[PDB]
This record gives sequence, structure tokens and C-alpha cells, in this order.
Amino acid sequence: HMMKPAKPLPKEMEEFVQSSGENGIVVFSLGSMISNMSEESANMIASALAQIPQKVLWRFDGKKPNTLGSNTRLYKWLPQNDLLGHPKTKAFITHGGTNGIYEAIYHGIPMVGIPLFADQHDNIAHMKAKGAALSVDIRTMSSRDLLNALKSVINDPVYKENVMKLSRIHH
Repeated sequence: HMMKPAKPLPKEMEEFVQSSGENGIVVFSLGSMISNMSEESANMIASALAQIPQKVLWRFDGKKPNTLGSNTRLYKWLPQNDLLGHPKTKAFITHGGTNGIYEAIYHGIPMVGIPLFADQHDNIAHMKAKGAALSVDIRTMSSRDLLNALKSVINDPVYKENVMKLSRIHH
């Protein structure tokens, strides 16, 4: 692995991240297929995210979900790598592209994959077998299923321990 250092966040974004206190944050990025899917999918995701105490930064560019939580901010662009390096970061939600999984690995951030394409399926299945991720299919699963996965990856420290083992293979 090359090193993948983080820089500081934009000022307004750092302030939102700090507002999470001891709860910390969840980064959902890029989420690049969500806006080609139904309004319903986005609402189901938004419902799940609204039920955790963490603040959530969601890279998103569609219509605002009607079930958006007050804990969740929507951003057309994010500095994903900088967020993943932030000490407040507890979990990463991603479709499961290679680039963003390399960054999760480097920064030691466990994952909830929302895979759609073959390579994402494969990548997330590999992270899952390593103990570093859980997965949901947003086309078949419920808001509750995603919520349960989030709570697990956020709070059970063994997921983070398992992803940090992968950077030391890589280190």
C-alpha cells in the first residue's frame, strides 16, 4: 500500500463532525448509484441512518429524502479520504469500489457495503470474510437490516480490529 494521508476538513464540515461528540461519525461515499435508483431506496436508507446517534455525512446529489434524519447531512461532494482519516470516523458505507476500500483499509475504518456490481460484490464479500465488513443489498433488504448492520460495525470493536489487521498485512 502507498500511504494515503488525510488533510484537514473544510471548516463547516469539521464543525459538523465535532458536533458528534463521543458518538463519532459515519461516512457514506461515494454512493454513486443511489441517484439512479428509486426515491423509495433513498428513503429506506435515510430512515436507517436517522436511527443512529452518530452524525452522518452522505455524498448524495438527488432529491432530499423525505425521511432524512436531523443527524444526517447531504453533500454533493465530499473529501472522502480526509474523512476516513478523521479520528471521529466510526464506519464507512460504500458500494464497494476498490479505491474507497483501499482508503478504508489504510485508515482502519470498518465497512457496511451496499454492493450492486460484480466487482463490488466480490470486494465486499472479501472484506466480510476478513471480518472487516458487513453487507446489505438495498434492492432486497429493509431499513431495519441496514440499521442492524450499521449498529454492529459502528459499535463492536472487533470489526475495526479486523480491518486494522489488513493495513498491517499492507503496512
